[PDB]
Formats: sequence, structure tokens, C-alpha cells
Amino acid sequence: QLYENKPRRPYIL
Repeated sequence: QLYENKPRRPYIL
């Protein structure tokens, strides 16, 4: 399975 992974980094902590 080909999927585009991108991490969600939180800005307030």
C-alpha cells in the first residue's frame, strides 16, 4: 500500500 505520510507537529506545546 502506497500512502503519503507527513507528521503533525503542535505549535503551542
